[PDB]
Amino acid sequence: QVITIGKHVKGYHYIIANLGFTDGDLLKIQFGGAEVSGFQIVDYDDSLV
Amino acid sequence: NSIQIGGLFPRGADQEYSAFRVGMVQFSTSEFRLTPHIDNLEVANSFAVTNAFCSQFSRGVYAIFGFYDKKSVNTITSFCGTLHVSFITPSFPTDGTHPFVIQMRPDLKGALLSLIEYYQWDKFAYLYDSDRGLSTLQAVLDSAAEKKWQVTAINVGNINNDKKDETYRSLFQDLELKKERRVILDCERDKVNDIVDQVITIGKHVKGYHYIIANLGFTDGDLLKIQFGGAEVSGFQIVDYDDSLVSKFIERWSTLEEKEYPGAHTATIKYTSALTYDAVQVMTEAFRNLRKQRIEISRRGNAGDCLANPAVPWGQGVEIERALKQVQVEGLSGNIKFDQNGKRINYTINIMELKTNGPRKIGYWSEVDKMVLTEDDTSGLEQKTVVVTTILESPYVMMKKNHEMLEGNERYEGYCVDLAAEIAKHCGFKYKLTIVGDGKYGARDADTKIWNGMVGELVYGKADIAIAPLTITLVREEVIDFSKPFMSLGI
Amino acid sequence: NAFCSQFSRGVYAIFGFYDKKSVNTITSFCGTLHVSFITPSFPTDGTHPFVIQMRPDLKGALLSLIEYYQWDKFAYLYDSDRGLSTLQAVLDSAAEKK
Ligand SMILES: NS(=O)(=O)c1cc2c(cc1Cl)N[C@H]([C@H]1C[C@H]3C=C[C@@H]1C3)NS2(=O)=O
Repeated sequence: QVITIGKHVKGYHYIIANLGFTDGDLLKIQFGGAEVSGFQIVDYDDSLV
Repeated sequence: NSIQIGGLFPRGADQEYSAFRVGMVQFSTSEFRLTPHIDNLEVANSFAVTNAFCSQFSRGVYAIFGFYDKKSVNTITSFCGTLHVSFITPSFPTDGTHPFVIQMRPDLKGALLSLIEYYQWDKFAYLYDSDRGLSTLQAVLDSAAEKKWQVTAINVGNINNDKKDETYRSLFQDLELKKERRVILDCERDKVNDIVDQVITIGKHVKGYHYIIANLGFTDGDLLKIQFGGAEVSGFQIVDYDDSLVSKFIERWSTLEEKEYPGAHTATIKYTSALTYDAVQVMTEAFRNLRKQRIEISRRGNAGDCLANPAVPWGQGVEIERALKQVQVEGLSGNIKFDQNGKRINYTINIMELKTNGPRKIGYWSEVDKMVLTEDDTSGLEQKTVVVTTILESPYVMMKKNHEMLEGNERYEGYCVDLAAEIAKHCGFKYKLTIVGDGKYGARDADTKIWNGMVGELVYGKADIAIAPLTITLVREEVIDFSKPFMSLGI
Repeated sequence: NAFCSQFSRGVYAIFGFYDKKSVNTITSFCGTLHVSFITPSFPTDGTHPFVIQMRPDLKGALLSLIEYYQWDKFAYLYDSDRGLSTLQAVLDSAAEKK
């Protein structure tokens, strides 16, 4: 609904309060201009991961 | 009289062929019937167009209806101007005046020039598609040179699919270099639905941008995407849903089964299918009028090779085309008239602007008449030019010597005129400068309390504000209010 | 008529000129019938098979000459009969080099 009403340009700023930050959709507002930060506890770089 | 005709249809024009099948039995059969041999073949390969044309001429039909592409318009004109076979089409209108071609689509170009001159632009970008041709591109550059416009035209149509997510990003970021604001799109509906989605991904539909769609089915494409954006989107319609026969066809069209006619069980319809429907009306009016004048179209022999050396045609087809150019009925586009060549005149195009509730019209444009707005003034909130009363006093408010030539708020000059402009600049309202009638400052009446002058203009609700040399007293605070004092004085 | 007549004659190699209006007809016959066609006319736009063309391209040289003379603002008078590929070409460099 944000991406429909046009609130993801340069200037806005979003913080997601979850643990699976990349578990949701991020292809929508990737190219927007807004900046989006969040948290992870599952790091894909590691060996057993 | 089941009269042999020929039909050309692309592989994928299912809505158009279904609308033709509807219009086939929508009105016919008090008389002559039609014998349609349908060719569901391609249109890009002119060799395939040649094979289909010689096959239907080997059939020896009297008229052929169908589409053409820009790689085939020369072939169709070159064969029909030879063999005198009347050809009728809904596609893009031809460039040169060619004989034996009736073309169902109106002009767009004078309408689009009218729209740009109405919006009063000077500098814009023009994204075009090559495969629809370049006649509008040639037309806008002449008037851009004459009307001192600044056009950045960009070809976009040859871009492949597999890079079709980053090419548009590079394109609009190059448009960000000159900081573009005004875009005219000229594409097919598929390229429109592709480019709107990439705009709405990269975030270019806020308040500030402005888009003009150059098609005929302005609402035939998707508009739920950028309806709530902030950008403003305008386009053109030739199929108006308000009308009687239109809404009759809407109710007829919606109630049909999707399985029998694909793409039919919707609310709206394509303008191409609409012109395909009106084409049957024209084509049946033709053979109606030839039985009115009782002219026999007896071929009286077979046809043969299309490569006959030299081939010799038959001029009753010239009379067929002559009676075709005199057809004047009413249809989904409205009235129709033809020229001496087969091009359509006497049409009307509605100007359609997108709003929050949805699309709406603001005016029409005719074949000769320019843009006539329909005075749809739904602006419920107009900032009223507020009432400012004062009186002539030097150097507070003074006349100018050239007041008759000038107008209104320009006529007055002084300390108070300069002050009121500062107040309106800080407060953002509109104002009109007025004069008190009786020429007094104002006091109350004995025994009736009738405040005259500049007092009663504010007490009795006549005037709205008074920037003027007025003195704060005791007897004036009870009826009006004063700000903090701005200039001191004495007796 | 001429092309069908000479392929009925059984030609092994077709040569001739073309204008802007017959270019699709000849490339559409030659892509089907697989006959080698040779021309001095204007070059095409899309990569079509079986068409050899002696007239070289121009647009790179003309853009290089504009960059050498170091221009920004000019007029461009064109004729349509030879084609519009150069007109489509110089507008993109106008979009880039402002
Ligand atoms: N020197 S003068 O008469 O033109 C003049 C007189 C006045 C001015 C400003 C000027 Cl320039 N503003 C004051 C206001 C400022 C503040 C203090 C009182 C009022 C609030 N009122 S005033 O005393 O009426």
